[PDB]
Amino acid sequence: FMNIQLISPIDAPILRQWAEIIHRYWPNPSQIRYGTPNVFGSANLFTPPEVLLLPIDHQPANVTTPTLDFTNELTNWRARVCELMKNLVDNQRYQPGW
Amino acid sequence: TTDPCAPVKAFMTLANMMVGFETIPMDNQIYTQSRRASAFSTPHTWPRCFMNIQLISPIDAPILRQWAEIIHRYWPNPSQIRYGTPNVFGSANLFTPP
Amino acid sequence: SFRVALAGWLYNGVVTTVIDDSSYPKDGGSVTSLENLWDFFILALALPLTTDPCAPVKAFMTLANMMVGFETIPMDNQIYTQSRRASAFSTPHTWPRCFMNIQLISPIDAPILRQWAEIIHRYWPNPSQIRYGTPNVFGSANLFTPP
Amino acid sequence: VALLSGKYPPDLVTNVWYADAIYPMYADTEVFSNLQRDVITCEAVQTLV
Amino acid sequence: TVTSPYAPSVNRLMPYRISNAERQISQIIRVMNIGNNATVIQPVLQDIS
Amino acid sequence: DEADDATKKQAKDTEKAKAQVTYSDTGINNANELSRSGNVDNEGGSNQK
Amino acid sequence: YVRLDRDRVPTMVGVTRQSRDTITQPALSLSTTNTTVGVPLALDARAIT
Amino acid sequence: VAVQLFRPLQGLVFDTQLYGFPGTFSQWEQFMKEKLRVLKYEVLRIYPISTYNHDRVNVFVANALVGAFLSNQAFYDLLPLLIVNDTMISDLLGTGAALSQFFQSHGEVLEVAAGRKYLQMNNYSNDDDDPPLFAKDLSDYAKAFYSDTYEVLDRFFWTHD
Repeated sequence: FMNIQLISPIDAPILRQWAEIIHRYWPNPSQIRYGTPNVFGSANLFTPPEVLLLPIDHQPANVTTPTLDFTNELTNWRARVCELMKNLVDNQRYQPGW
Repeated sequence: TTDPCAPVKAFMTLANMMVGFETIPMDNQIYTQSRRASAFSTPHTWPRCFMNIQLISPIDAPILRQWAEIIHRYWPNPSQIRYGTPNVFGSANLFTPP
Repeated sequence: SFRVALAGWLYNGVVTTVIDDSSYPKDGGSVTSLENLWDFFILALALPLTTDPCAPVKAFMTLANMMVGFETIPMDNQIYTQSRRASAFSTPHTWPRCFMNIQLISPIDAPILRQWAEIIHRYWPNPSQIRYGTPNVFGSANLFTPP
Repeated sequence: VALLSGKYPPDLVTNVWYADAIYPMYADTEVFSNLQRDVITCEAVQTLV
Repeated sequence: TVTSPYAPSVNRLMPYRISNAERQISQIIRVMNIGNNATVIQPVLQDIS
Repeated sequence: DEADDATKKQAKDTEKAKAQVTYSDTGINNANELSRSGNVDNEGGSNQK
Repeated sequence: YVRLDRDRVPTMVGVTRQSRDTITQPALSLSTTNTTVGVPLALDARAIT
Repeated sequence: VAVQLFRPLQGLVFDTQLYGFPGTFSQWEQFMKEKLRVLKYEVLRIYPISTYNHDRVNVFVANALVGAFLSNQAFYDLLPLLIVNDTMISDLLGTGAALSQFFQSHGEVLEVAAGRKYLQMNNYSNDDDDPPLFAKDLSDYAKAFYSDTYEVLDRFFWTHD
């Protein structure tokens, strides 16, 4: 899993694609800068004052009338999972079984 | 319908169905490929993609390009017909010739 | 309310007439709502008849509040934000520098707010004065004012 | 299920929605009350030492 | 948004503001109480939920 | 209290239960305004007795 | 009255008892405790319009 | 196996699947040539060259416009901001005209995402003699915080992790 090249691209193609997807399209952190340190203190430790950390990325909304879009990281994740499953279901070693 | 925005509302009606299947560039963030098709009722809201047909890429999104071409080509053409008589009744119509 | 508006002009020095909060848009408001648009219209036509030191600031800042998320204006400090209620602008020390100087409002990012600010700075009613009573035989109880 | 199913109100604006939802919670005093408890704890530890 | 008066005032006593070392010490003590119990930390997650 | 009393009496003057002109609950924050009462004497003390 | 000249907008009104050639305890009159110039009064924008 | 992107083409911040590049150098070259030729005519239409010839161009706005058009995402808003009035950071601060993925406003410092410098084709197989891409072929390798003064940047990074 650490070194993707160990997985053979000709014997484990689908699992190789899964590992590549994990490495490329996994969520990445961000920060949001909460609170005020003037009146209240900075009770956070191991981190700079006045900040969170998030498991996923953050892009502030530019408009106040939200409407649907698919230009999203957690949507790309789902799309990649769906494409991986499609590749799984159309495979010469697995297609004729259905 | 006599609404002067039916040509753009038809294109937006098709575009809103396949959101994420094919995407086209659409002006501001507020009026987007997912914005309700009935909100395009004014000339200022006509997308530049619908104005200049070349903006729709015919590789990833051929269906939208073909639909825009069909709208631009096969939309009905206005005409006229003579009516009434001005000899005794007179012509009460205005902004148009009698 | 209309008659007390005229009555308070004489007694500005001890009582100042302002507009109640309920007359403003209910929840800050937005220009996407017809009710909020009509509330702003009523506010705009009702504000000038008040003996409030800062009426134009409230008048401009109401539209600035409603138009959050559609067009922005430069702010002087990070403590405040465009989306702050116009009822809090009751003191001269809270006049935004963008409202003071129109040149800071960028026309590309605020075509409507710049026009509203220009309208307020141009067509706000000018104060005046009128001669009343008789000073020679009745004297005058006028202070901070010629008798 | 939460990821695959989720919808907004038919037409909402975030500024008004949050100006309505957050206002009730910003009228209490618990946050200001906990700081005095923190002071007393930090005083008592040093007094004990 | 909140509002504050702008006028001469009668003096008031509000000792709420504290430093950062006291906050850090209190946070350390709160982490201490939690330990590995896991029955103390469930209610707070419920509360934020 | 006297501001609220004047607000009440304005409604009686105007014949309607509710009031349009209100001397209370206006938007302006006046937490510093003071009126003369019997709580304080002439020298800055308190008239408890 | 001033329209937009913020540099000359009135903000306080007070009454003093002492002569100008003396220094004593500063006893501000109660008229200075209002955020505005005087007592706040509320109207109805709907009624005015 | 790979190409290097210069000034106008910088700013591709999304995944390569969204762009849908052909994957072959000749086909990719023709496709990009056609796309830029299409975009140039719109840029001409809004800004004629007879009038605007020596006016300076916001490189941030140019990169954002190119990336938005190639990603089919709301390019028309950035076009009024193409010309520079006073300064790049000053003109780009507080606008909110484009997506927050391209550039963002944090007080008086401007944070601009860094686009891909290298782009690899299908022939890239991590070979022994393949060019080193230096991890610049990914969408989120680095972020740039632009400001006029270094002291303001230090003050900003005091709180930022």
